[PDB]
Amino acid sequence: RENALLSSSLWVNVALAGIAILVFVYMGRTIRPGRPRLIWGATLMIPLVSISSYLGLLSGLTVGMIEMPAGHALAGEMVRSQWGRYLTWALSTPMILLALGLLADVDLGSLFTVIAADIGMCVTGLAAAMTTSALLFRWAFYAISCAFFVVVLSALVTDWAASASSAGTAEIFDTLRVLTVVLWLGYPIVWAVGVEGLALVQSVGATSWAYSVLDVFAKYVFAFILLRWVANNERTVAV
Amino acid sequence: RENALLSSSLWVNVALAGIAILVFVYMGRTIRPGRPRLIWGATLMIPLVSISSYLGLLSGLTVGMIEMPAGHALAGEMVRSQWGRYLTWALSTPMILLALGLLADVDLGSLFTVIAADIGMCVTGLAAAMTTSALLFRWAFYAISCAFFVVVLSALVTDWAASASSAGTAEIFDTLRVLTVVLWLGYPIVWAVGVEGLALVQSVGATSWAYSVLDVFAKYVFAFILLRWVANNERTVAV
Amino acid sequence: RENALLSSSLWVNVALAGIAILVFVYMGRTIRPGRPRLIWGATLMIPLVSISSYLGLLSGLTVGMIEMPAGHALAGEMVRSQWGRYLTWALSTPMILLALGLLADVDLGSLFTVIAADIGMCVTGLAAAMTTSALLFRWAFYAISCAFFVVVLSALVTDWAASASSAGTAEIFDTLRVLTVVLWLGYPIVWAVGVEGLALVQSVGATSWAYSVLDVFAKYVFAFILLRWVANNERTVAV
Ligand SMILES: *C/C=C(C)/C=C/C=C(C)/C=C/C1=C(C)CCCC1(C)C
Ligand SMILES: *C/C=C(C)/C=C/C=C(C)/C=C/C1=C(C)CCCC1(C)C
Ligand SMILES: *C/C=C(C)/C=C/C=C(C)/C=C/C1=C(C)CCCC1(C)C
Ligand SMILES: CCCCCCCCCCCCCCCC(=O)O
Ligand SMILES: CCCCCCCCCCCCCCCC(=O)O
Ligand SMILES: CCCCCCCCCCCCCCCC(=O)O
Ligand SMILES: [Cl-]
Ligand SMILES: [Cl-]
Ligand SMILES: [Cl-]
Ligand SMILES: [K+]
Ligand SMILES: [K+]
Ligand SMILES: [K+]
Repeated sequence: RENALLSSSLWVNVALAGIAILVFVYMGRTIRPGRPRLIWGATLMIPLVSISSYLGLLSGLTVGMIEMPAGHALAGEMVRSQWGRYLTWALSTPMILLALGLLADVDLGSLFTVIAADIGMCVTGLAAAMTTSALLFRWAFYAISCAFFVVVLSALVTDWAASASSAGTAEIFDTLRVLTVVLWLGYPIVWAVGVEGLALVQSVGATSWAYSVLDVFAKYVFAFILLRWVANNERTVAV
Repeated sequence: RENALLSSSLWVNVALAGIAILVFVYMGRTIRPGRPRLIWGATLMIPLVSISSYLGLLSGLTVGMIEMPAGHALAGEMVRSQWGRYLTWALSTPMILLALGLLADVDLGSLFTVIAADIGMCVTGLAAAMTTSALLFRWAFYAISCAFFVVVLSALVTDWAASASSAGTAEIFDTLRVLTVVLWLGYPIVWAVGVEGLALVQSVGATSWAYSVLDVFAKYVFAFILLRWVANNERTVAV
Repeated sequence: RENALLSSSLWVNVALAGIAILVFVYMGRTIRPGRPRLIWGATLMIPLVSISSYLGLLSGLTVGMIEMPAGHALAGEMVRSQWGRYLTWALSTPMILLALGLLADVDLGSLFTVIAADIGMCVTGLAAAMTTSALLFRWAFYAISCAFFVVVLSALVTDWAASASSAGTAEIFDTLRVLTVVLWLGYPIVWAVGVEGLALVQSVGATSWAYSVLDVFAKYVFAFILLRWVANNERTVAV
């Protein structure tokens, strides 16, 4: 029993994302034209994409019930699948990467390559959750998704940092890269521990809360820190 | 009664888009290599994406019947939903923005950010039309879509214009930006007045004609004006 | 009878793609930071996207049975449709184009325009295979797809080559462009000769083998040649 546990994890972020959007409009309204202003735009779009994700889940548009396959801890049982989360990450995670790439001033060759890997990660993660014929294919898609994640992590952890040191944004970039790497690693852990994976935690409402908490930090806190710094150091960024 | 009213609004643009494509091949065949030639390519792709959209609708591939929720003027009634229009805009509107960004010579940081917002606009607009559980979620998605539209409009209306003045294309860019802003504003008005929204107009054939007319100007006339100017001023653009 | 013929064409490439990935990690581990390293990343992602495609097909996630329309050689018969192939090309073909564009050092204006056309090609090809109301619309989508393909071919065949000569990569680019043009032309031929098109070949297992063979060369051999050359000429590429 937990329709309320599940629904509260969703409404709470519709409220938080909405508040973040207002706060960010306030914070960036006077930012100078150019690169600084572009990052402000990305910072606004991260919570807007997040609200779309939560509305898809609350409305029922992007949620369905799926039956787990033989071998799964819940084999032959119906599980609620919030596939709308996995689908929407294909738009919000590239926006986070866009914000970070604009900040580090990376060449779009690198930005395009990282967003491509990131989309591969999200598409294969969705496939992992939607696959029901055999347990093997669910984990095979999860593994491929991890492989795409490594490509993204390698870029944060290395190439992109090179670009930041040269744009005069190494310090803020180091803070945001570490926060991103740490929080992003939490999504596949939640997936593997919850109903979709090993089912060590069998509550979909609990797992939904785990993702909602990760979102608050990976998206809203992330974006506030980034936007506050850019507003306070706009000459460096336009430069 | 209006299978004919609806079907004619679709075939008419398959014919017009097809004619535009032939005219554009004729107009741009001799354009010099580089930036001018890239814009010619985008100008060809706008009507090609448009024809795909109309074929999805005419074939039935991207059309379904949906039932309106409690509170809607047509609550508990089946309505034809041309969701293929909303879906295909996710590919054609970025092409229009690409053509305008190549023209204004914007940095791809800005172009990527604007196309990202534009895709958010189109995806949330589709969600608005496909949502059926509650009337509230339909309008919530419509509002978020409007928010993404504002980000795109802000770019036309400001940042991009800066880039154009510096590329030597301010005049043609001012003409095309104004035409785009005006015509693009007509799509959410049609959506809100027609069956999907307030249903002040309850004919799906009429609303389909409203969109078809907007397409002729937003896509075909838009592209002809752009292509004619680039063919006539290719030195400025390659420069 | 041929569940085995069909399934072997899929498992064989899961194995080959997996081997390619290991070989490429080995080959590119020491490549210098920058452009060379980005191409290595794309070279890794081509086979990773390919494995996702084959897992979607083997699991049943991206396969369905469709009934052919009046006038088709198999009118009123159920045909297995591997639509997951067509869908996944929307991610793998842009990666191939990305690798080639990084190699030729093209401006992202051109790269974005070519990937846009390429996605149009893949989306309309999928529509061609998924359309079932009338035979006419299947071929109309196939023709539009061909039109988008011409835009991509024009870029390989011309604009991109200009960029390569200027990056010091003309020779390797000429080899890879020719291999790409030739192998890519084989996909629409297979589509038109097999069950989806004219049905001159009515075995879905045979047609699946035709695509699998094209994939080995268009993706794995392609990527090995590209990666071997970049590892051996990294100074030219970083330069
Ligand atoms: C705003 C949301 C964010 C930052 C979401 C990030 C999500 C991921 C990094 C998901 C990663 C996953 C894997 C690496 C394995 C497959 C399971 C996933 C999709 C949860
Ligand atoms: C070629 C077609 C074009 C130019 C289509 C443009 C469509 C829009 C600007 C749609 C905008 C909408 C909103 C801003 C609110 C939600 C309803 C939409 C999707 C119609
Ligand atoms: C890795 C896979 C590759 C390189 C796939 C390439 C696929 C194409 C070039 C498909 C082309 C097609 C057309 C041009 C007409 C419609 C049928 C298609 C989609 C097979
Ligand atoms: C920043 C550029 C990213 C480009 C990403 C291209 C693919 C986007 C796909 C997004 C699917 C999102 C659908 C969301 C539906 C919902 O949120 O309710
Ligand atoms: C210019 C680059 C844009 C990138 C856009 C990425 C997401 C494209 C999604 C397009 C969906 C279109 C499906 C069309 C089907 C039809 O037209 O019948
Ligand atoms: C290199 C950038 C490309 C951008 C492409 C944007 C649109 C990608 C859509 C990919 C759909 C792939 C779904 C795959 C599912 C599967 O493989 O099982
Ligand atoms: Cl999201
Ligand atoms: Cl369109
Ligand atoms: Cl693929
Ligand atoms: K649902
Ligand atoms: K339909
Ligand atoms: K299936």
